[PDB]
Amino acid sequence: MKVLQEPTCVSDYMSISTCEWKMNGPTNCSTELRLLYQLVFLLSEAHTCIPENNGGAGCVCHLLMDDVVSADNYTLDLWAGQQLLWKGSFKPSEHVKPRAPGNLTVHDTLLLTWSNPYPPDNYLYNHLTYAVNIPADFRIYNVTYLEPSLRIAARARVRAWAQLYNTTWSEWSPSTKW
Amino acid sequence: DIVMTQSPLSLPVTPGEPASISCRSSQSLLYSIGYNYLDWYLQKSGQSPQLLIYLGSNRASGVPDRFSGSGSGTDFTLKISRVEAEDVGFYYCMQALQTPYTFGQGTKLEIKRTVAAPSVFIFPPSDEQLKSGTASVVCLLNNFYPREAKVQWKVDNALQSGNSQESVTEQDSKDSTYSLSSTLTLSKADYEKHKVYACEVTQGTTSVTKSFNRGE
Amino acid sequence: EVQLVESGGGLEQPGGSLRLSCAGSGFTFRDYAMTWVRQAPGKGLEWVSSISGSGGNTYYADSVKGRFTISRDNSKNTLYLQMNSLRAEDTAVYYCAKDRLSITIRPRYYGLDVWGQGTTVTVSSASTKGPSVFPLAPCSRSESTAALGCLVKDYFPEPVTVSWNSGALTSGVHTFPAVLQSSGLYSLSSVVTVPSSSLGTKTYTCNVDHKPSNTKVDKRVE
Ligand SMILES: *[C@@H]1O[C@H](CO)[C@@H](O[C@@H]2O[C@H](CO)[C@@H](O)[C@H](O)[C@H]2NC(C)=O)[C@H](O)[C@H]1NC(C)=O
Ligand SMILES: *[C@@H]1O[C@H](CO)[C@@H](O[C@@H]2O[C@H](CO)[C@@H](O)[C@H](O)[C@H]2NC(C)=O)[C@H](O)[C@H]1NC(C)=O
Ligand SMILES: *[C@@H]1O[C@H](CO)[C@@H](O)[C@H](O)[C@H]1NC(C)=O
Repeated sequence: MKVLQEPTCVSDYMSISTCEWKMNGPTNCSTELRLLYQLVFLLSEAHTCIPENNGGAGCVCHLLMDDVVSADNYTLDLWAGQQLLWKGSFKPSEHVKPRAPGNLTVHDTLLLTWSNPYPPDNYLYNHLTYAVNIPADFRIYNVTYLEPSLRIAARARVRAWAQLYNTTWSEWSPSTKW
Repeated sequence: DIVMTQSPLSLPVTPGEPASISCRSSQSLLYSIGYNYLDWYLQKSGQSPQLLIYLGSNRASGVPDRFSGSGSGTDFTLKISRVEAEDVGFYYCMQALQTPYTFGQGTKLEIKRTVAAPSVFIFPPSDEQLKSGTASVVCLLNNFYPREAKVQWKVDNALQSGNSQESVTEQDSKDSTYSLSSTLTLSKADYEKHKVYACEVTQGTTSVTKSFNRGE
Repeated sequence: EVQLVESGGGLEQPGGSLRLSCAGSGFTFRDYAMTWVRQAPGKGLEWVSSISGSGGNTYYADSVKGRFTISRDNSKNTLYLQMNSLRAEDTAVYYCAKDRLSITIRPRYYGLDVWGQGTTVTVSSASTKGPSVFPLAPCSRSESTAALGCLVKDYFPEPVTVSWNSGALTSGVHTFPAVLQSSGLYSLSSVVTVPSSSLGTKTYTCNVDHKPSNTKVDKRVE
C-alpha cells in the first residue's frame, strides 16, 4: 500500500473540509486507512476520521470543522493500522468551495429573495457575490451588493462566489418558475 | 518566549478614584480577529489567584462591572473605574497563546486612606510555655494606618534591643488598615528576674505604652 | 459548585522525589486541559506544566524538562505532577487550574477560571518539626473589647493554616505572616477581637493545621 496522489483538501469555510487522496492499488478505505488530524494550536486534541471509497484506489474524508478562520492550519496524519503512510498539513481557508444560497422566492416590480447560508460572525458573511440565472435560453445577473435580492420589470436559480484566490462556484440553489 | 512587561509595579490610589495597569507583550497575542490571548488575575495575599479578565476584555463570572479590559496585539490595559478597599492585592497579566505561559512582573495596589491609631494589647507568655524554658512576650497593634510605626520593648524601663521580631499583615480588604505583631523572646531565667514588661507604640506625635506586671 | 483540591506537598530532600495530586469535581474532567503553576516565596507566578484532556499532549517548562512528569486519570478525575530529582529552587507553592476545553475540534479557553487551594513543596536537608501552640490571653485586672489569640512557635517547614471556632468565627481575625527565627524555624501568631459581654457565654478555640507533619492542634483559649 502506497499513496499515489497526496491528500488535497477543500473546505466550505464553516463546518466541512473534504480531503481526497489516490492510492497505488485498490484499497478499502473504510477498513484499512485512518486519517488523524489536529488544529495546530495550544492544548488541542487530535481527532479521527474513518474514510470512504471514491472508486477502487481513491479515498475521501469529511473532516468536521469548528468553523474556519484564515489563521487555521491542521496537521494531517494517515495511518494504516499502526503504520504511518503520510505526514502533512493544510490551511482550510486556502482552498474554498462556497456553500449554496437558500430559499429563492418571488414577488411594477419582480423581487427575488434568498438566504445567505453563512451567519453574521463568519468571513463569508459579507464576501459573497451572487449570480442569478433566468424555458429555452437564459440571461445572468451579477449581484455584487451585500443585500440578497434582485428587482426588475416586464429555469431560475442563484449561486455564489467568494472574494478569495483558490475558490470556485457554489452549487446552484433550488429553483422557482416565474 | 513572549516577554510580558507590566506597569506600574506600584499603584497607590485613593478609594473612589480611577486606576490603570498597562501590559506590553514582546509579540502579538492576537490569533484571529476578536481573539487576543491576554488574561488578568488578582491575588489577595494568602489566597489563590483568581481570573478577572480573559481574552483581552471578557469579564470572569464573579467580576463586577467596575473592572474593564482593553487592548490588542501587544498593548493591554486594565481599568478600574472606582477603586474600593477590596481591590487591594497583587495584579498579574498572563499571555496564554504560546507556552510557556508568561506573567507580567506584578502590580501592588495599595489604598491611601486616612490616619488611624492602633488599638494596642500586651500578652504575657503562657504558663505552658515556661516549662520549655522559653518566654515569649507578644505586643499587638490592631487596625492602624500607615504601615510606618516604631515599636520599642522595655523591661523595667530597660530598652531591650535585638531580641524581638515583627510581622505586619497585608492591607485589610474591609477597612484598609494594617495589623502588626511584635514578639519578645526571653530565657525563663530572664522572665523571672524582672517584673514589669511594656511595649511602646510610636506613631507621629503619639506614644502609647501598654504594660503588665508578672505579679498581677 | 466546581472545585479543584490539591494534596501531596511537604518537605523532601535535595535529590528526592514527590508526587502532587489534583482532585477535581463539578464537570467532565476529561473534557478539559489542566495546568500547573508555581509561586516561589516573595516571587511571582511561573507556569510549570500543561496537559490536554485526552492525555495526548504534554507541555513542560524548560527548567523542569525531563525531571517533572505530568499525568492524569480521567476515571478517578485526578491529575498528577511527578516531581523527580528535586533541587533547592523547586521550593515554591504549587497551584493547578482548569484550562481549555479540548474535546472539541477547536479548543475553547476562558482563562484559568478555576483554581486549586495550593500545596507547598520545600526542598531542604533539615528535619520537619510539628508546631507548638500556646494561647494569647490578657493579664487580668478586670475593657469593652477583648483581644484573644494563639501563638504558633517552632515549626518546619511552611505552611500553617489557622482557623477560629472550626470556621464559625471570621470577624476580627488577624493571622500574621510567619517569620524565620535565627534557629531556622517558623513562628506565627493569630489574634481575634471579641466583645467583653459574650466572654462568659461563648467559648474560643483556634484550629492550627500543619499538613507537612500531619499534625493538627486545637487550643481552647482563656
Ligand atoms: C470494506 O469492508 C467492509 C467490512 O468488510 C464492507 O462492509 C461490510 O462487509 C461485510 C462483509 O465483510 C458485509 O456482510 C456487511 O453487510 C458490510 N456492511 C456494510 C455496512 O456495508 C465494505 O463493503 C467494504 N467496502 C469496499 C468498497 O470494498
Ligand atoms: C502549519 O503547521 C505545521 C506544523 O505541523 C507547519 O509545518 C512545519 O513547518 C516548519 C517550518 O519552519 C518546518 O520546519 C517543519 O518541518 C514542519 N513540521 C511539520 C510537523 O509539519 C507549517 O509550517 C504550518 N504552515 C502551513 C502553511 O501549513
Ligand atoms: C493557493 O494554493 C497554494 C498551495 O501551494 C498556496 O501557495 C496559495 O498561497 C494559496 N492561496 C492563498 C489565498 O494564499
